[PDB]
Amino acid sequence: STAAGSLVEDDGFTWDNANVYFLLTDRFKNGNTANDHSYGRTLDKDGKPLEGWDTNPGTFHGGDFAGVTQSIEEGYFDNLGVNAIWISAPYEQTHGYCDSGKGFAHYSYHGYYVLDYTETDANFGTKEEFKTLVDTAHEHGIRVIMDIVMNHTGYNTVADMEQFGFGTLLDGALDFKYKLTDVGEVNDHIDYKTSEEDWGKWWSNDWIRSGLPGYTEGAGGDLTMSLSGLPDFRTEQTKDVTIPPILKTKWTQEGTYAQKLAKYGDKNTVTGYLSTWLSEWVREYGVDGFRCDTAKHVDKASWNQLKQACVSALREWRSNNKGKAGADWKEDFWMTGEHWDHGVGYDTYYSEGGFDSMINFAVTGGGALASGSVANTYQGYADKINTKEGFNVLSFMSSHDETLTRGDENTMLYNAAAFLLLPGGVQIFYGDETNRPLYPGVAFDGYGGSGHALRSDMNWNDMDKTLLAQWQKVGQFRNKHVSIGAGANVKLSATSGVAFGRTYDKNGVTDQAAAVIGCNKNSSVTVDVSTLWEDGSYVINTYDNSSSVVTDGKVTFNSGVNGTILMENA
Repeated sequence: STAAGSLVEDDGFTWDNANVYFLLTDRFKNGNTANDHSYGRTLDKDGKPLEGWDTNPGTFHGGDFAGVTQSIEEGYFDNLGVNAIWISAPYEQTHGYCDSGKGFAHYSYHGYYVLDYTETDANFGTKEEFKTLVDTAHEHGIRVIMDIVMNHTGYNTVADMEQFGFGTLLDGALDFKYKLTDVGEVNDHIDYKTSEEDWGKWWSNDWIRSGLPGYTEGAGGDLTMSLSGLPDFRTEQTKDVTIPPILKTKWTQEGTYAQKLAKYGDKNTVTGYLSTWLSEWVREYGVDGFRCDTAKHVDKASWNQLKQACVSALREWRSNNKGKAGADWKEDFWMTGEHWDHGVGYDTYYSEGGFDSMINFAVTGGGALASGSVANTYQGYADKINTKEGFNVLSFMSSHDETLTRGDENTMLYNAAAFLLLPGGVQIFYGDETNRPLYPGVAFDGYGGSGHALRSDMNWNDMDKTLLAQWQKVGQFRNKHVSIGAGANVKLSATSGVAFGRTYDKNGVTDQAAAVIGCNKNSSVTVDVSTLWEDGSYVINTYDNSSSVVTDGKVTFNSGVNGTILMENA
């Protein structure tokens, strides 16, 4: 089998050691200022950008594939040792905005609110720039995790419902398109009820379960609930359907309609289409994996097909593009589910769902990383995850929905080490490396809320170079050492703080690595690594490239300014 996380790829990547830079594309660099224009988003009635457009915390600041590309070209990620980029979904989002309720326009900047799995969002860019991006990413060896949604559609928005004539826009809806702030009224202009035919032009009842007229809601919680009021794809359903009415409309405003049908055909299951269209991105550009949003909320059987489709598609793409960047990769199409508050433990997502990975919430807020506990946290995870194939997690301590962890320089320094050293994958949410603050503005909204507090603009002006160094040094260390995610934890004895080792021995991966966290500064740590390393082994403390041979099991590194020691085998 080639199930994602069952070999090490030629370049040393494995989904067991995923270091996933989750970036909201809008919030990274606006690398092409023309994109801000796309679909008339940020502009007024004259086509001039609205005054606050780049500051309003839910408008598109304009971050784009090109500026992500520039970030890659700059090697920002490469300095962090990131090996997967989880972009906000690249397919064409909902053009307009929904009411954030915190008063500002929530423009879909985050890339969940799908409009068309076949097209790119012109604010992120063309397919060519996307092709360029994924080629750039694959050129850098960064896996593009596409952050797809198969659960739910985007919300309907004025700009779409204008452009595609679906649903009902009431009078003055359009003017809201020209507003950044005090836009909670916006939905009062969108009529979710009066006609099944206007909404009939949106997806279809055979495609959506929702409160929309027709569109019958799903039976109950989890696999059939409209999470956050997002309309939910009837991926449960084996019924054959057409292309959705909105996409009859869209593709006929364009010309490609007839080409597409000749590619998809008129009849499939919703899963089979969504398989088809989503796996087309895999079929066309070779996207490496999906973070499945809300995996808890649609049928694991339907999630099962999708992987096999995207498995099938990536095989095709890898057949077409032979010698393209990433045509030769071998791990099957990796799929991770955001089961909310998932711990560590083998469950049917890895079997019914065919998921390779689940997002592990137990690390949120660093509570598991407190020096009074983190010793055992690394044991509890490595035993569970790194012993069961097809079993993995993606640990995170900040996210677009949960928390954004801030405190004393030492706590950021400390949690930076204590966090990224976790077994399994880790999610570097953007700007944690930089001390990116919460946005000055409407009060905090994490813990599974809209997380706008967490999604402030990337503070490129003010990068906390010292904290950056920490996340760079630790992140590069993690990236090089697959055992950090994939290896069995051995607890180690140290003079101060906490220490551990890890071994990994599968698929020839044959890797082992250690660390010490929070050791008292500028001082000889004397940590017993005898369980990893025989006493002639050299650690290199990759925090500063200092070297200290083991002695009677101990190594005697200077703990340096931040008391963090990143102890690879030389």
